[PDB]
Amino acid sequence: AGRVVRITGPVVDVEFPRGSVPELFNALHAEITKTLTLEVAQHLGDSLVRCISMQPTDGLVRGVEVTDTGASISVPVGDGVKGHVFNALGDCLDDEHWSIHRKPPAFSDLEPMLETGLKVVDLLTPYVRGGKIALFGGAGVGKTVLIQEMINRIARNFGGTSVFAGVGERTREGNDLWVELADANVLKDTALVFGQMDEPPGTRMRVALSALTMAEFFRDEQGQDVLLFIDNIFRFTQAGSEVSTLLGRMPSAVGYQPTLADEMGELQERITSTRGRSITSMQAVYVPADDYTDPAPATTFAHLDATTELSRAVFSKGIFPAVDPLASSSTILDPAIVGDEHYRVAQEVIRILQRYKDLQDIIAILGIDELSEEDKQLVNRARRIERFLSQNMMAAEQFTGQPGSTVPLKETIEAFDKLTKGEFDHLPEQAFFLIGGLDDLAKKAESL
Amino acid sequence: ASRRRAMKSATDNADDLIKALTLAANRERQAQITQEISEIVGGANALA
Amino acid sequence: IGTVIDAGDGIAHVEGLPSVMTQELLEFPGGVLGVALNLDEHSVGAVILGEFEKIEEGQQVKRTGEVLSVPVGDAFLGRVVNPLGQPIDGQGDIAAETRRALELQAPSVVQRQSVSEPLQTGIKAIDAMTPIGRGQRQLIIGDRKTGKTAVCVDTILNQRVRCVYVAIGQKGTTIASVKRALEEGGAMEYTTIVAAPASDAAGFKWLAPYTGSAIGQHWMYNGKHVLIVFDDLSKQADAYRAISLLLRRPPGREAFPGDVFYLHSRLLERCAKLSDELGGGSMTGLPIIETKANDISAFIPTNVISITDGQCFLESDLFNQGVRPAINVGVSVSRVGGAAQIKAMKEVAGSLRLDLSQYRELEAFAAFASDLDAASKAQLDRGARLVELLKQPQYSPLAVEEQVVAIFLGTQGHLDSVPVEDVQRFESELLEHVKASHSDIFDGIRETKKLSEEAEEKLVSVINEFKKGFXXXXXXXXXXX
Amino acid sequence: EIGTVIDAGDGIAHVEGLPSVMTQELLEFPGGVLGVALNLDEHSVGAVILGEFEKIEEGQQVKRTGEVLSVPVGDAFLGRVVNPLGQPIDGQGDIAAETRRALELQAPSVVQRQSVSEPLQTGIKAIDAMTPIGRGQRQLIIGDRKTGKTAVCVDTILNQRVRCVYVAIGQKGTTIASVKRALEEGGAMEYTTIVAAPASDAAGFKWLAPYTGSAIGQHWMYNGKHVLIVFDDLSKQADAYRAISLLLRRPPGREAFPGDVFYLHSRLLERCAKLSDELGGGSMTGLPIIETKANDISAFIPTNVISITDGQCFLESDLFNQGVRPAINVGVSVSRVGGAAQIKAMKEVAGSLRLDLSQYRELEAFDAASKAQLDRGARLVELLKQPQYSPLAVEEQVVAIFLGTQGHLDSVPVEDVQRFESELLEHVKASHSDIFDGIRETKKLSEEAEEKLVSVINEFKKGF
Ligand SMILES: Nc1ncnc2c1ncn2[C@@H]1O[C@H](COP(=O)(O)OP(=O)(O)O)[C@@H](O)[C@H]1O
Ligand SMILES: Nc1ncnc2c1ncn2[C@@H]1O[C@H](COP(=O)(O)OP(=O)(O)O)[C@@H](O)[C@H]1O
Ligand SMILES: [Mg+2]
Ligand SMILES: [Mg+2]
Repeated sequence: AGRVVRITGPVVDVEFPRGSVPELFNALHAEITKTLTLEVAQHLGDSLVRCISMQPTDGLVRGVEVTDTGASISVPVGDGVKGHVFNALGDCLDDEHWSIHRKPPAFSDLEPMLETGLKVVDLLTPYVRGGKIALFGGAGVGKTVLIQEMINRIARNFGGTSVFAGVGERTREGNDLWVELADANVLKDTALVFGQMDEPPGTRMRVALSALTMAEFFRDEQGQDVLLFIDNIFRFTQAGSEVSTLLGRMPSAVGYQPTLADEMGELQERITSTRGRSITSMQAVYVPADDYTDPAPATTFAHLDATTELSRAVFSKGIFPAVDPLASSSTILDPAIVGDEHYRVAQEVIRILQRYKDLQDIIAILGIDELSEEDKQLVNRARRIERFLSQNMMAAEQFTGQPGSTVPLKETIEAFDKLTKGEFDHLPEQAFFLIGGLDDLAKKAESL
Repeated sequence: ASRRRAMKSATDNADDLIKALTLAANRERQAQITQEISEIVGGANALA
Repeated sequence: IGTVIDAGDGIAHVEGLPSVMTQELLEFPGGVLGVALNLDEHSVGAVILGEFEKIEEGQQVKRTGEVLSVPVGDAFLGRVVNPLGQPIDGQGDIAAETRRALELQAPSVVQRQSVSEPLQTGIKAIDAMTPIGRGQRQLIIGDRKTGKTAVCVDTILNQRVRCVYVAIGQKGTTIASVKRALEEGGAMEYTTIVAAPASDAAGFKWLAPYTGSAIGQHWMYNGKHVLIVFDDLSKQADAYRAISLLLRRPPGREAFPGDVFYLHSRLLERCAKLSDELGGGSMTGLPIIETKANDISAFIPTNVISITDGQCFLESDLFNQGVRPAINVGVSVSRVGGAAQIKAMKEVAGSLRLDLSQYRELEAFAAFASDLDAASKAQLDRGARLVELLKQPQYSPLAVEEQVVAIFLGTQGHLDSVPVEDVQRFESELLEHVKASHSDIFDGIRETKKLSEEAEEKLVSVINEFKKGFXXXXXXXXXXX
Repeated sequence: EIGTVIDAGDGIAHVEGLPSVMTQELLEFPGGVLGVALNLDEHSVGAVILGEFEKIEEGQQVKRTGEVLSVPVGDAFLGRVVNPLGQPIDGQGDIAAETRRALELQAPSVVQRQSVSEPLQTGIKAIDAMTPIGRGQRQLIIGDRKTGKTAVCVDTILNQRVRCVYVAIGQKGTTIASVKRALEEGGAMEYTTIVAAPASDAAGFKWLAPYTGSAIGQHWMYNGKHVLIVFDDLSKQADAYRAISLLLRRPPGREAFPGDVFYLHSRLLERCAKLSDELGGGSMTGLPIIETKANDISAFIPTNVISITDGQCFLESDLFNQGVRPAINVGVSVSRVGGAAQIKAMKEVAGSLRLDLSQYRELEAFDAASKAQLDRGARLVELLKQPQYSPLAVEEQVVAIFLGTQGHLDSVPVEDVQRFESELLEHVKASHSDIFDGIRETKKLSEEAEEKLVSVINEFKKGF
């Protein structure tokens, strides 16, 4: 047992008897005049322990008893976590417990393509097993619809579960997500962790660890490819800066914490593929001042494999998913990892779409007439390629009407091969709209 | 035909100019923040 | 009992008070109040909520045994009060037994419902493009003299929903002029005015938003709808910065404390739309932030932007150029969107945003007249006229049925024949005509919340007839071709 | 002697006792975690922790080792993966080596050096030709993320099949594993030591990682053997030192860095040198890396390292995306040693190669004479392009450059230059091995060999 000495915002100093001082990052409970969870930070001296509060420190008094758990903040793990809602501390918000803090595996021991089923992703921006994907999109474009899809597909096909982490989320959006998952009936194969903007910086710091720890057990023990959805990862780094200042650390470049790369490094490295199985992290990343040179987004980009840029222009056309094929990229798109054929087709598709985009300005004024015979055909193919990239989503039954379709890698490669060569020049533009396999193209072609 | 060429290059040059200034702006933006804070924290450490 | 050791700059260190609570109300011996923030090893750092001129070393301070609380009720409606809840207007005392704590936890994840109830500001630009729902948080951000307060006042006038205008770091004469504006419109009767002016200490400015929120929460939990306005959080942030620096808390970015984001977070989150189980009341927020040289990238703006559910960025260049309100369409967003719009507005202003996005892209070409094709020329002529409809005079909120008709006119291309400069007068005279003669069309939109095929054909005939009557101000007149 | 911890936090620890403790002495906490005594105060000892400090508390007992910061060295480290301290992470037994070296050691003096006149072949056409690297030289590899900085270093190590020392600082584990895997495939791991201080590790490890890798290399250097060290990268090691300094409450300067951030990189890189004949005549080549932000060479940390190193190889994003891989900007990139670090064969053929391509890029931006230069230049670019993990021998490079420069590819289309190069080398490898053998031995192209090549090319063109 200890006694509270000093309180200054979310920082609390506690006295303990000489040689019974709690270890660092250990959870300490204290009764409010509710139970407040404090986490140890520094050893001031004379058996004084400076701690960071995980909830508001309003109602505390000097001399109040503080109990030592003798371990870091524990959170629930297993199949019971699925279809539930938790906080950073690991308490049920819908009315074994392992520590959140742990080092990642050694790099020598870590094993050195994640088939989604979507044509646009697999071809142009293929995801990685144990890799880090970034979901760029405007306001109300199609982030949640896509995350629900990735849950649905990998849960159904591969059988692996998912874990969502609302790191400084809007509480309103959390309520919207809950109902969205409830209607789709994908709550059962999804775990939810929430540490919204309302809570102090202490929560937003550790909330990411709690959700990650749960995912790590699904990875290690169950032996399955688990999904980790983080929104937003920047807010962890932001929270890191907030606590850093109050702890009394001198700020670094652009007023960030000096241990920015370290804090991020410890989190991101845990999100990795082991020999047994992998964890695929679909992260959202804020870019302050639209400045990619800013330390926060600059450091994050080092950890990441893939990017998916959703554009409003493609959304306005009615192309779902509205992935920007040019802007979006993936590191693993090389002839070594994925073979020469895939690389050849992928780049050739990009070439056609790029030239189409260049001619938009000329077509806007003059039109198709002024273009050459070759360009006329390229524009025709480009438009058909744009519409073929559209696909039915399993999650989007309420939206579209028709059920979703999953397209293997071999089907994807062969399809775009035939399109580039110009074997489907006779078919209409409507035939390519919202279809999976090549059989469904030909079937819809006859009806029209 | 000559205007097309002339104004095309001008537009390409403008694109390049924007990129150079935008970097210079962000350089200054980050620097000004870093510089102000160091002076503020410097004064704080002076007392205690 | 405790004794003051140090005093100055609205701060006081107190000896004693061994079992004092955090954020507890203390009373100095002159009757001035204080707040125990920092409970140190051998002292208690207290911020003074009042004049500290007769607070000295040796003076005796006592405990109240209460965390900050403020009275609430229907009595506050049409009254002007300070953070503590004392009336300044001078219209008797506030008869209300019910009280609420300033610091209260916001509704949980389960204790909320999705926002699907429009809160009509009465401003065409906002309602159409960036709609605000009941329980939503919409930031109003921009430079000085861009029309931030004007939008909030016009919103309050259009509710003629309980209103709570919180003034932080404002000059007295401004708050008086705002009160005068509400009296003229006749919107003061359902409006509470919390005021923490510049003369007041930092403590008042720091508290001002929390007090205004607490007043609104009383209605929220009872199952009634509220609108709160913070004018502005920029000054409240500056006030907290002052307090923290005086208490010797370590500064961060822009000399602000670590929990400057946390300050705004707890405040804004309390604004929400409750579940059906808890009545189903709401509490809409309109926070304000004062940018410097249109710097959105700044620390405090970015903090509030990341909290709120969309932003309405006002620009100086647009305001001066004649676009009033000066809402930048591209940057401004509504996170709720169509959910906080009636079906009538959703249909007409569905592809208004798309047309104007194309217009701004084209705009460059407009100067070079008749050097383009036909399609682009029509878009420019259409776009230019749409801008004139979005323009709106100060202190003139329009009803939702009047807005839908005005937008329907422009979007369908009924103003294409009329000159651009005469669009504003055409709109005004048209609404007057429909108000008088064709009230059934307005009534239909009010009830059904949609524009019927009958109403469409009715409007077309009404427009055509009016065009013939309408005398064009500039040059000759033109009806149709 | 024994001491007790008074204060602890943020990877720093104040210790009571240890009265006769040395400066920069290795201390051992009671959990087995190590530390370094930096600040010896009046009534305390400021120590930086080289490990996790989660189970380091007030009252815990710390002991002296009686040794100033030092790491074991030898032949045992070859084909092993170790941390800064020198503990194996790969899990392939312990490191049997009695010989040790201090981390902080003075670099060779002015008199204890010899001018660099020994080529270190990277096996990359662009580098070897334009910006050559000699034994003892320091060549900076600088550019944005995903420009191919690491790739160049790995290809260099593969081409040595000279002892290699790949130092990884602030790297993800999976990357270091993939680098190790690449060395195993090529079969270059046997003569390669891998020092690894990944992102998870504390700032201390990142700060130390380069100094440990340098110390390992110095053992070979002083014995009169040649070494190549690779820092990947110093940008993160700088950031690590910034963190430490700010935690210790040292006053920040430009870009929130301490005053001795330049001094940090200076002592490290200078230790890389070419010793005199009196001291064996061993070498220790350096390939430091810096990560620029939006191709900002003007930034503080880049400018610091640029001013230290003996030339730079600036990689560009625009060039990389456009297809030029490696994406070395010819105009900006330089070699300070130059022709001295080139064999006579390469010196002759690639004497005015960098100048011609500098003129090409100028002309590209915008006659008969100018048209020919553009057609020539465009084809030269295709030769400079090189696939990943494919180092070419020096004799193969000189022939490929000789082909382009003299204008043997002018008749052939630009797109078919890459295949022409591959098939040509296969022909010469099979039939005319004597030409390659001549260049290997003599290190020069004879007038006979020139006329031989011309006839071989002409005959092949007909067949092609
Ligand atoms: N839509 C409008 N049309 C015409 N004038 C306006 C409009 N909105 C505001 N104004 C005028 O411009 C001024 C803007 O100042 P103010 O409301 O103080 O902006 P801020 O609150 O952002 O400083 C007001 O005094 C008002 O008279
Ligand atoms: N010579 C080359 N040719 C083609 N691609 C290359 C070459 N060198 C590197 N790359 C590509 O660049 C990517 C990143 O290389 P890397 O050396 O890790 O860059 P960085 O060091 O900037 O991260 C790899 O995925 C690889 O495919
Ligand atoms: Mg105002
Ligand atoms: Mg690299």
